[PDB]
Order: sequence, then C-alpha cells, then structure tokens
Amino acid sequence: SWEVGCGAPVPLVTCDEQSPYRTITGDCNNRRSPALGAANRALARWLPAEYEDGLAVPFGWTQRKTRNGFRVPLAREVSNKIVGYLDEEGVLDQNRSLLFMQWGQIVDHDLDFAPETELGSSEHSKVQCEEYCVQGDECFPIMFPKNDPKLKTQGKCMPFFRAGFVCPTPPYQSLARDQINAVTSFLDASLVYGSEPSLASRLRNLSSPLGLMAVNQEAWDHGLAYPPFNNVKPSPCEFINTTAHVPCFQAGDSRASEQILLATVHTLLLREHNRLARELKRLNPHWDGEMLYQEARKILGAFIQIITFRDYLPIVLGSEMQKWIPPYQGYNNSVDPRISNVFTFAFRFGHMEVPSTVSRLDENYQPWGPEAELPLHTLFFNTWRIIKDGGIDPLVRGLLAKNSKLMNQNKMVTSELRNKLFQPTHKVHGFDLAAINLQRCRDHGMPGYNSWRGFCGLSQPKTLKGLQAVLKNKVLAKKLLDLYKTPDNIDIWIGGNAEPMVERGRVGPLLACLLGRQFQQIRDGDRFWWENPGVFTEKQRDSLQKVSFSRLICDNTHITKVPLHAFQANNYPHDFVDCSAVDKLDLSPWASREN
Ligand code: HEM
Ligand SMILES: *[C@@H]1O[C@H](CO)[C@@H](O[C@@H]2O[C@H](CO)[C@@H](O)[C@H](O)[C@H]2NC(C)=O)[C@H](O)[C@H]1NC(C)=O
Ligand SMILES: *[C@@H]1O[C@H](CO)[C@@H](O)[C@H](O)[C@H]1NC(C)=O
Ligand SMILES: *[C@@H]1O[C@H](CO)[C@@H](O)[C@H](O)[C@H]1NC(C)=O
Ligand SMILES: CCCc1cc(=O)[nH]c(=S)[nH]1
Ligand SMILES: [Ca+2]
Repeated sequence: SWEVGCGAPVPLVTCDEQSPYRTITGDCNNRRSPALGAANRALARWLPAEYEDGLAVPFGWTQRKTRNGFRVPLAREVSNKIVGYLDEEGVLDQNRSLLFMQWGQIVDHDLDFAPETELGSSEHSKVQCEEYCVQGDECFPIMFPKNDPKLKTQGKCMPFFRAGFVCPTPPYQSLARDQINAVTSFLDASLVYGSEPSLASRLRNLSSPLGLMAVNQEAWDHGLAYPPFNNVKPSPCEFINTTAHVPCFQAGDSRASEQILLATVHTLLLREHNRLARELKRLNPHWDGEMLYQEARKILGAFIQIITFRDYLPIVLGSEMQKWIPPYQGYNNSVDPRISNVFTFAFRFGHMEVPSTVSRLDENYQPWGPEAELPLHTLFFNTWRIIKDGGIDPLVRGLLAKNSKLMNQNKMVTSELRNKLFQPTHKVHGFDLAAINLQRCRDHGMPGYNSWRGFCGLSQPKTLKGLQAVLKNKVLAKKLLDLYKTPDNIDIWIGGNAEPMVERGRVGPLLACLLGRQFQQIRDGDRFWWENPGVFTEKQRDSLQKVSFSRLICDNTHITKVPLHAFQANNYPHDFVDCSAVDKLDLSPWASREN
C-alpha cells in the first residue's frame, strides 16, 4: 500500500443522491468512496502486479531476463502447441445454446474493458510495430516461433499494443502500473447507454421528449430498428466489405460490433429500451423525456442483472455457485464492486465456447438462404450481413437453436479465432486470440498460475506428477511443463482454462473461485441492485421476476417460436413453443396516478 492514488481520472463530479438513478460514469454509487466501480479508473489488484522490473515491464519483454529462472514461452507457441485444433467434429455442447456463449461476452462488456493503446494516428510508429515488429514503449509484438506457418505469410510477428494505464500513457516508476477499466464495473447496461455522459447523450434521442435511444435512419429490419452508425473512419466494418460500404454500430460499448451475433443482441437490447420508453409514456403520459429515459434505463438494467444471476451464472458456476453467490442479503457498502484486473482475463473462458460457424435459420428453422451457414471468421465486424442480408431474425434463431462449442483440453480455441481473427486497422483475417490473451496477461503484470491457485485456497502443484493430478490430463500437463517450465510461470488464462470443468458448470475450480467473488462483489456492492429495497417496489420486483430472453426476443423481433430456457440447448420444434406461452413483463406496477 503506497499513496492514495494516481492521476488521470476526472478530479471532481457530483452525486444528487436523492436521484434514484445511476450516474453514467458509475460515480456516486457509493457514498463512502464515490469513484468505486466508476468508469475510466484503474482495475482492482487482488494480488500484486508482477513485472521484470516490478513496475511497468511485462515478462518476456527482455530476451534475457527470465522469470523464476526460466524464459517465458512465446504466446504464439503455447497457442499452437496446446491450444490449437483442426477437427471441429464433436465440439458442440449438448446442453448449451449459442445464446449461452453470446451472453457472456454481453455481460463481459457491460462489466469491463481494458482500452487497448495505439496512441497517435499519424503513425509510422504503428508501421514499426507490425511491419518490422519493433519492441518498445507500448508496442509489444508477439513474434512467431520457427516452423510457424503464418511466418511465411505475415512477416515475423503479430503486432500487439499494451493496455491503457493510470497516470501517464507512458510507463512510470515508484508504483506498479495499473490498467484502466473504461466501462462501469456495475451490471448497469453501460454497454448500451455508455460510460461517458458525452456518449450517453449523443446516444439518446433528444429531438423528442420520448426518452428514446437513437436509432438508424438509412435502414430498418422490416419494421424494427437498428442502432445508429458509428460515424468515424476508418471503419473496420467498411473494410471487410468496401463494396457493401456498411459501417459499425453506435452503442454504449465501443466493441458492440466485433462479431455479428454481438451486434445482434446489442440490437435486441436497444429495441428493448425504446419498447419500454413507449409503454412508460402510455401508462405515465405525464413524465418528461428524461424520466422515460432513466426509468427504461433502470428497467433494462435489472433485466440484464436477472438473466445474468438467475439463468446464466448458475450453470457457468454450477456446484460452486451458492458457495460464492449465496442468495441476496443486502447492499454491503464495505464491499469493493470494482472489477479485478485478473477477472478480465478470467471471464474470457468465454472464448473457448465460441464455435467455428454461425447460421441464419428461416422461420421454420431450416437454413435461411443458400449460404445459410457461414464461417465465423467472416463475421468479425460484419454489419453488412445483417443489414443487406436477412435482418436480425434469422441470426436470432441460430442463437436459440445452435449449440455453443464445449470446452475441451485437446480442442480449446477454434481457428476462426486461433489463426483467423481480425483486428481493426489491420487488414488481415490472421490473428490469434489465444496468443493475444497470453501476451495480455503479461502486459498487465498478472501473477502466475499458482499465485492464483493459492489465493483461491487451492492446491498449488509444484511437479509434473503434481500437475497431471489436478487437470486430470496427463499429456496436457507434460505439454504445459515443456512449454512453461514450472506451473508457477504458466500464464493464468490458459492455466485457469486448462483445468477440467466443475460439477454442472463450464469452468475449472480456479475460475470458479475467481468469478465467484467478482460477481458476488458486483451485486453486494451495487447500491442500485434491483433486489435491494428502495431501488424497486415489491410490486415492481414481482414484475421483474418474470422476464426471459425468450420474451426479450418475442418483444423485439418477429420470431414466434422460442424455448422457455433460452440457454439449456433447445431443439426445434420439440423444445420450441409460441410467444404467448411465455411470461411477459407487466408494466402496470410502474404507472403513476397523478392525483
Ligand atoms: C471475436 C470474439 C468473441 C466471440 C466470437 C468473444 C467472445 C467472448 C465471450 C463469450 C466472453 C465472455 C463470456 C468474452 C470475454 C472477453 N473477451 Fe472476448 N471475444 C472475442 C474477441 C475478443 C477480443 C479481440 C478481445 C481483446 C483481447 C485483448 O487483450 O486484446 C477479447 C477480450 C475479451 C475479454 C477481456 C475484456 C477486457 O477486459 O477488456 C473478455 C472478458 N475478446 N469474449
Ligand atoms: C460485399 O458486400 C456486397 C454488398 O451486399 C455483396 O454483394 C452481394 O452479395 C451476395 C452475392 O451472393 C448477394 O447479396 C448479391 O448477389 C450481391 N450484390 C451485389 C451488390 O453485388 C458481396 O457479397 C460482398 N462481398 C464481399 C467482398 O464480401
Ligand atoms: C427521435 O424520436 C423522434 C420522435 O418519434 C423520431 O421522429 C426520430 O426518428 C428519432 N430520432 C432518432 C435518431 O432516433
Ligand atoms: C439442460 O439443462 C437443464 C438444467 O436446468 C436441464 O433441466 C435440462 O433438462 C437439460 N436438458 C438437456 C437437453 O440436457
Ligand atoms: C481487452 C478488450 C476486450 C474486448 C474487445 C472486443 O472487441 N471484444 C471483447 S469480447 N472484448
Ligand atoms: Ca457497467
């Protein structure tokens, strides 16, 4: 513990407190310590950072300094040697829908973002990074090992910039460098309304006191809306299809359009907002557009929070759920609702659930179109497919009917992601997320696998016979030790995901513990949590207890047949049923009798 903080977070804000609304920035959630949970501030450090210089230097950066007596293996090599796999045969989760994979990234984006640093624009310094792959300052290239096929096709490194950090943008001394978390730690739909007032505003429709969110002009989904277009260029969305010339979406989170399905749900969530703002004016026609806005925004929030804690997490967590998330017992102010720096690495167990393809299913859930099933790698920043081909409905059916990819040690991340990822400003569909995840753990200064085993009060294996036992996988261990000399150097992401999944869940014991407390801290520490008295009425809570993704789709698309359990893999037409048989959100409890 040194000092009271570091510079670069907005010095002064206000808290109306009497306001029964969340700020946009997340300030004023907590009267004791305002900035807690707030956007554009440092991620929380549950354990001390770890760097070659103990300050701002990532491990491996040096080429001589070894970690714990050994050099760290290149990210790209553990990815290839342990993470890669060819055969997509048999990798689907028999009981997890694609929706299952698709809510984690939605939730992930509500909760955190490490702003990646590229700094200036007029930059050849960017050219130095990718073309020549020059190490230095914030560029920190992932070199390819020998015998790396990409080698013959994309020079000798995948560019990779470090993550933003508190105080300077340049590194400093006398304190461990902390990465920034640009969104709000709370589960407050800040991936839809923004985390900066500036954005929140331009995101709204202010030309009508209807409390609506802004929607697109140039196009519609045969009646329904589409988020406005992110006006700035270049546009990775245009790049993928210059002919199409269709840009990315304007939404709270800046990552909204990374892959088609994500913008799919982002669209459903935006519709849901207006949908309410409309009905809130039907029942309460005496409110100002501001109120419509904040009430809808309030409502959309508990929804996210319900789906997430009620239906999502109990199956991600399984048997270690009620351990870390025993039923609600009140808003504990002494709780740090800040998102941990190592949580942002722990939640991307969500990558190993992403399957290689994405299909558009017709209104009878047979393949819509002749190119009905598409390769996932053609869907990064792909908005033209939605707009100029099908709309949201087709893709929403595949979300309900298609499976997610089950995690499996010999088959961890699909090539659409391992070899063919795409990245803005980069013109090639040749990126490795797995490697980026790894180069990332270092970039932040993550403690190694065993510091996290121990911290979670779990056996921290020292040996090879010691490791095998814990993953229950003989050769994954061998491979790991060969690549990572000792369990202590294994970068956490793969370390955490390398464990088998716990009873009924989809994550190993370590991630179970890392996630457990982080979600227990977003709730307990949320002054605006939908279940805490004050924030909602018993008549209102009652209503909120009825929501369902199924309903979400029914209210904001033209689908008709849906499954009662949107996540438990559902098959058609057996598991599917009509919208009428699906409970709705009664909006009666919000109405105000003016007299
Ligand atoms: C493409 C990508 C996805 C799907 C096709 C995808 C999916 C997920 C899910 C389902 C997650 C959680 C359940 C999840 C979490 C996080 N991701 Fe990931 N993701 C795709 C692509 C990316 C890319 C690119 C990044 C950037 C990584 C970097 O260091 O540059 C990425 C990150 C994350 C992440 C870290 C978030 C943060 O704190 O900034 C998750 C928690 N994903 N994804
Ligand atoms: C780029 O986007 C354009 C714009 O839609 C696409 O052109 C269409 O693609 C399919 C062809 O199978 C059908 O929509 C039409 O036959 C095409 N129309 C036009 C205007 O050509 C094109 O498919 C995309 N191609 C790339 C580079 O992805
Ligand atoms: C704002 O709302 C008005 C009133 O319905 C509507 O005419 C207009 O299209 C909306 N603008 C945006 C950008 O949503
Ligand atoms: C899927 O998981 C749920 C858990 O709620 C279970 O009840 C459902 O029956 C399961 N069905 C299948 C197809 O495994
Ligand atoms: C580290 C940045 C986080 C991130 C970016 C992105 O584009 N998609 C996802 S899921 N996460
Ligand atoms: Ca948030």
